[PDB]
Amino acid sequence: NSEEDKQYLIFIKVFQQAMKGNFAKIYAKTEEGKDPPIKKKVERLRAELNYCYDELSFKEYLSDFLVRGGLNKYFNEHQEEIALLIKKSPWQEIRIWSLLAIASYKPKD
Amino acid sequence: NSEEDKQYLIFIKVFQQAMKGNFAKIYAKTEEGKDPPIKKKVERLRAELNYCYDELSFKEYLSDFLVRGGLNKYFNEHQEEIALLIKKSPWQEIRIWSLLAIASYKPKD
Amino acid sequence: PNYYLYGTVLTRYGLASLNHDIRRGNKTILQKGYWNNGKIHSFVGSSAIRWALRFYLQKQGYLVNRVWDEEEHINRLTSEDFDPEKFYDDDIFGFALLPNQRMGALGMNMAVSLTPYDGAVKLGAKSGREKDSTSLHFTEYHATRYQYYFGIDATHLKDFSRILPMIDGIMNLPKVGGSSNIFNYPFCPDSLVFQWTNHFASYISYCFEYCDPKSKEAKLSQEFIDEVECGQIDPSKLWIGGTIVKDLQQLDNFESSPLNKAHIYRNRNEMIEALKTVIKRDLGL
Amino acid sequence: PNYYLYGTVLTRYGLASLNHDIRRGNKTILQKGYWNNGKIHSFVGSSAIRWALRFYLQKQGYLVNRVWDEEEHINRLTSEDFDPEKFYDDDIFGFALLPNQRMGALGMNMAVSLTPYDGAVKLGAKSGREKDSTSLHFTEYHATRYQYYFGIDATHLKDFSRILPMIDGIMNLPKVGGSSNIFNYPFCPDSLVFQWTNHFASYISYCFEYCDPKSKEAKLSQEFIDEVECGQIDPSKLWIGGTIVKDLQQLDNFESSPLNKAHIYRNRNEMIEALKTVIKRDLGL
Amino acid sequence: SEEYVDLTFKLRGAPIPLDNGYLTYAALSRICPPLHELKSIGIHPIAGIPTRNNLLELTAQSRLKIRIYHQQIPLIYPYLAGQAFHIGQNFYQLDIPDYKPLISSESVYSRLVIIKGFQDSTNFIEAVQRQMDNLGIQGKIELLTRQDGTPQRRQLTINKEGKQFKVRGFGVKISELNPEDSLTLQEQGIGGKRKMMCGIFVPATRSKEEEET
Amino acid sequence: IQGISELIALTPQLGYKPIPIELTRKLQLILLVFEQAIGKDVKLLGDLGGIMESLRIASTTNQSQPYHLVKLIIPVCEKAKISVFQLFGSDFKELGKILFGNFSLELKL
Repeated sequence: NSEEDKQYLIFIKVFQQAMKGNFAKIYAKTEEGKDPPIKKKVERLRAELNYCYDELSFKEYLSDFLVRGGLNKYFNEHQEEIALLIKKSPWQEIRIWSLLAIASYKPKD
Repeated sequence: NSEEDKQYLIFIKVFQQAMKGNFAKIYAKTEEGKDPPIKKKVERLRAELNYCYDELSFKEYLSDFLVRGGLNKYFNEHQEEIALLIKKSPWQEIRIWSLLAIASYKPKD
Repeated sequence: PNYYLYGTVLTRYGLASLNHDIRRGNKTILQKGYWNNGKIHSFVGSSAIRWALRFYLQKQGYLVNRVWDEEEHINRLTSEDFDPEKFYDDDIFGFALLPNQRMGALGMNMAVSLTPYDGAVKLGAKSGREKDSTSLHFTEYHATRYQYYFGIDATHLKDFSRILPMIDGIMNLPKVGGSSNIFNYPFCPDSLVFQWTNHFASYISYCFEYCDPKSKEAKLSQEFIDEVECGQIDPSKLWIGGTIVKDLQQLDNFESSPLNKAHIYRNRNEMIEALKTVIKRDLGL
Repeated sequence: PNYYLYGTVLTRYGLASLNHDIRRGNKTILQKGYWNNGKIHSFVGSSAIRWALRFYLQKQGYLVNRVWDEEEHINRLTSEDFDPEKFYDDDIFGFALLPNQRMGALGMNMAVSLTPYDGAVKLGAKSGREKDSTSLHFTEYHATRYQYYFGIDATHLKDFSRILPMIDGIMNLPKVGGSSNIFNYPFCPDSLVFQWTNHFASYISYCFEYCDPKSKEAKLSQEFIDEVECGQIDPSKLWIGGTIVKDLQQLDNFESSPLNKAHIYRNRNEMIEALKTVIKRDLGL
Repeated sequence: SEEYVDLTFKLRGAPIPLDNGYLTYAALSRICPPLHELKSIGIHPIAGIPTRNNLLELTAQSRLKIRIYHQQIPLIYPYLAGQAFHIGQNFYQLDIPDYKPLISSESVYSRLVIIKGFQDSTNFIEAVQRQMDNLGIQGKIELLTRQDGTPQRRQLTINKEGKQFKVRGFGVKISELNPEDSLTLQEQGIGGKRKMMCGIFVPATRSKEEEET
Repeated sequence: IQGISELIALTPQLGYKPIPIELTRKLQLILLVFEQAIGKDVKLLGDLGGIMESLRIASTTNQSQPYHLVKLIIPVCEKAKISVFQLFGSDFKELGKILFGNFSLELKL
């Protein structure tokens, strides 16, 4: 119902899977008994997400973060819908959705 | 609908097909049980996309990437639209579309 | 009487990477933003220039509350409680505790890059082989001459004599915070437009202009010259010194122009000495 | 006394393929950017010159943390902890572990080609295992003289005597880059402009300039000559020498000009000896 | 200095006569047409360990070195990069070329110089002095001597058509040049037969190498 | 017909037996000029992709292998706007200069 909301939910899932990929990357990078920075990484992500000055800024960051996430199936299923959602829509609402995803990935683990 | 978004989607498909060709090339290059470098190749592609200083830089890069991709059927059917879209539009927007495309290739295989 | 010294100052041409924003993934992004005519110009933080002036005051003797260690890279306070009466640093720049909180005698504007900023990102490698996460790094640089605007409330100074060391530091400005190891950018002025007057109305803002994009001409804005000619900005209160003096003197009918009645010196030190003499006269030093 | 040694040194004319960039598809493009008059000029990274100086220091004794293997192309740390008190390299160029994070005495700027980079691509065929195949690729080369700017915070050195080897290394700079320096391009300077002063303000950043690519005379910029003549750049603090002195001495009014009283020598080694005597006098060596 | 380049090729193959000037020149012209018309080009002698029968055995340091202006390399690089040629019935192969600079040295040397109509040592010294002045060069002229001290002559056998002509020359050592004039000498040379593998000048250590044996 | 006529008329004027790798490296130089032109202008890829692939294949196969005259060389010099006479007769300097001028490149060999 209200396919725009469906696209919004699948975008939330896409961002969650991308952050999962980046978490796997940082967990692979850390070595020895050092505590893998996850809280630090999450706070850094939130701080960089808040820091943005329209259009090019934070959209370049969104795309770069999604690429850093790597293989993401939810984005694989739906190409045109998410591509149009990212190209369209005011960037602030995309920021809202991404921050909600930040808080909604924790269900996964 | 919304013909400019049609051009954006066919650009996404063209980039995906070109990177499919590049992936096929590098798979052909490697031999024996070593894992072919693809996640590393994706990281290199992202880093080279990020590195650019407007106009000529990243435009020679996109043209060279499309060339090294091989023969692009979508580009073949859509020469004029793709060329006009590339010549116009801010290069940062094209980089954002290319990064999306990057994150978008996976459903191909 | 209240006295104010306003000045637009232009640095020397060179390659600079002074200020960096966020370090996206590998580039140290030069602090850039939109400016006149709607093209991206690089910027140099006024806080960096204030730090440079404070470091100058530290180096040439003087008393400063904040001491730059230069070895621990840490800032130390001589006294936890600030005192503008004694220390030059607290009197000139102010202080916030979160007492007195002062106001700060020196007020400065952010430094804009005369030349528009297009590209020019630097490569970086580290020896060969055994490459780790720190092996590859890019760095942005701009070939331009930065220009910033400052104004000081001399009456606000706790000690009126402290104005002279500030001007001396503005002349011999130390390194401005940036990648000086690979981009050594001298921030010493090469052209000055100073105004020593008793009014709050401060024009003489960013006036130095670039004749040709991607070049190092640095002629003077037509609006500023028109303002000087029209009657405002009294030439007797105008203090011009630097490389722009030659260009001004090669202008046609310069003698008839009111600009010729302004205090112009091709040498910077001569104009600085004359300005300091006038200031000492007007402050009873 | 806070003493500083700034200088712009100029190299000899020749072919340069030194600091190639990302090599877009087939051409090892030469690192180029925008410079005076908005014409493309080729650059050499300052980090390459710093590495060359470090290699020179490691060659002739001068205990250094980073040893260049010259065979396996791997830098090895003599000691894990950086100790600028004992090592020349840590004292001079600084370090960053990410301890002490030394600021580093020497500051450098990238070398800018005297003449604009116009054309001059070269044919380079790389080999191939495909049944002895040779695929042709391109390589940019430039015929010019590179000038660069550097500054030495002599007071910042942990050992004040370490300045003396640095000038020698600048005079006897080894091959820059190494393998990718296709044509062996020397970086030993052929004309020097040294200012040994005691204040932070520093002109003469890029005094050398000729333009006119048809020749390679490497004249001096009119701006530097004017700045010397005006009264700034105290002649007693100015050290000039090289082939440029031969051109300068032929100039008319040279005896009457304030450029004459500046320390000037046709031979570069005479400069080096006299200046080193001055430094050892001023630093109590 | 760097305004002229010495093109070096790692040369391998059969052993070669020690008077192989015209042989290698003709082979190179056979595999490189533009070499036959260039002007400011010259070829360095091919190093190695000689044999008892006046032949040279090529070693790892044996290499074909060509002196050329940097504005004419693209006319020669295509026909020699990786290319192979035949001298008579012998096969010779060249690798990917490398570039070497023209460095100045206090003293210079030439293995073989020939000027037309000069066979005696004294008039040869006079003619080398005349060409020496024509180039605006300053130095002193000496002739490399055999173990006997007799000035050493070297002979070039040009096997043009059925016949073959004899041209005899001397080894010339010139010292006290000053580096600028030294570079001018190495780039110009004396003798003219630089395509004929004679007139290239080299730092003075190779003079000692040739004087020992 | 004009290309074949030039090919016949040019052979007696060469004065030597042609060297195979001379022709191979002239073809490679034309390929590099094509690649630089594509880097400058993306649209030219649509006009030159097939010939680019053919030239790349001809430069990857054994150089001693002959090239199909009418299938490969004549169309290649046609798209390069170069006569067969110019291709087989001029030296590398003249050929490179004329190619750069033809595609308005700034290179100088």
